[PDB]
Amino acid sequence: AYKLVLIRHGESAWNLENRFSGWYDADLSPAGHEEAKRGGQALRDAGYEFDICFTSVQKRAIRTLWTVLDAIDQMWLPVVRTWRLNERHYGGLTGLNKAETAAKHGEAQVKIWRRSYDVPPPPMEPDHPFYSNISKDRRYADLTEDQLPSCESLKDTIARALPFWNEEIVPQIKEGKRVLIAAHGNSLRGIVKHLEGLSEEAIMELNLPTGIPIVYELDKNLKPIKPMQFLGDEETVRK
Amino acid sequence: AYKLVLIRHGESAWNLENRFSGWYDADLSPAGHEEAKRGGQALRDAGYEFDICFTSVQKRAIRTLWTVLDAIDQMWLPVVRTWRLNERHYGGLTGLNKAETAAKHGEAQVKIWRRSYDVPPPPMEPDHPFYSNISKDRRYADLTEDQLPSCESLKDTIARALPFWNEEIVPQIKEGKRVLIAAHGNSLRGIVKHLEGLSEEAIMELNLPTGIPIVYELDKNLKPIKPMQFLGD
Ligand SMILES: CN(C)c1ccc(S(=O)(=O)Nc2cc3c(c(O)c2O)C(=O)c2ccccc2C3=O)cc1
Ligand SMILES: [Cl-]
Repeated sequence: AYKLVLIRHGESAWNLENRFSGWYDADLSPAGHEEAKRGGQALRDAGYEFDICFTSVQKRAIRTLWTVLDAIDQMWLPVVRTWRLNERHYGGLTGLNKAETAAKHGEAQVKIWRRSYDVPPPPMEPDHPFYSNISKDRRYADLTEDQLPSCESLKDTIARALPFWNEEIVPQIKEGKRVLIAAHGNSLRGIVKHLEGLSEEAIMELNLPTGIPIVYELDKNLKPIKPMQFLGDEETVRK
Repeated sequence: AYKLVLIRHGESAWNLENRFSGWYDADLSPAGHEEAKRGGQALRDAGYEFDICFTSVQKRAIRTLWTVLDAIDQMWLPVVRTWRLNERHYGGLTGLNKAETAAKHGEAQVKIWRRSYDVPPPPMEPDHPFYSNISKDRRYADLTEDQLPSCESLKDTIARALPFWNEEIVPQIKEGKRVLIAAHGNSLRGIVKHLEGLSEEAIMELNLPTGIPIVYELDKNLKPIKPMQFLGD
């Protein structure tokens, strides 16, 4: 049974603010840092060993991975970063909080975005306060026109994440190398939905907790042999 | 003019940098960590941008690089780890201080080792406390029996570092990628010795400062245009 571990970044400084980050490069909160530290300790107590690590190009994910590698004494592992594991790109909502979003669009429209699988938020325009910050960041310079989002539905996000899963991670798994993925809830959703063959509707009430290791046991066709297990103390897994 | 940056890690735990730390995977002491922070701030204040990073598979170098990348807000950079930028492998001497080495091997052999460029230290005996720790660490599992050092002269270390420089780093530089290297005193000595065409005698007396960015300006043939420049105070 192949062992695959997934983890969502610990709590971000904007998670505290209820503020939409998307492709904005928000750092971990101190609490989020401790979440990743404890997840790491859970992985160490269980004696987990990895051979390669995949992550996004966003610091909350990357720092979660670093803290885990520190905890499990495996800082020497290969790490691969890709924009394809990025958070979903929330377009115009980027930088706004719950209240601002509601005030601008109404609770009906927010409800629809919350429930829909294929309806994108409004796009991030050039006069948007974070337009340069995200769209002109040199880390995306090698992205084509079509590849660089102005906004994403979950469907979109999943659609650009899965080719990385298929071409870069699946070959590693079949080669028998134990993979650790540190990413975001919505990019991880693509992976979960593909593994468990979930529905559009089902994958949307799937909420992945921040900073908690998720273990999959896969067979030769990479289908789970059992449901996902959360890792950590009893207090933690209790939630 | 290509820009190349080197940085040697700072102080390791338990005074290990004065106890031949070699391939023992010692972490930075808090002081060494702080050195990496100051180097990071120096690169940040100067507005340096990199495109790719190289380091060893040893904890102290890797944490130095993490600290720098944090400081210059470029944690998203691609990072490549290689045993070929490791510290020199001091074999049986690893972990011992001057007195202990002198006492174990005699001062004749010690005299030879301090001055020689190509005389290797003796290998790790099975009763050596780091024997299994280093020689059976899975990070070196893909090394052939001939590749896996039991002990290295400075010549050895340089000899296994230069192929990585030629095959993996030189192509990035010719393509215009701005390279940051976070490594160890002796492997960085290999790279400096290759860049400046220095002699054995000259390279053995060159000591690179710790926790401070070392800047090279290279020409289209990757020769330095000017001497190495330190960044900082
Ligand atoms: C920005 N942050 C941290 C944040 C924003 C909104 C909320 S909320 O209103 O209380 N609940 C809540 C709200 C939302 C979502 C979602 O999964 C969710 O659980 C979405 O997936 C979602 C997707 C696309 C547009 C809007 C939403 C949305 O507004 C909770 C947190
Ligand atoms: Cl890394």
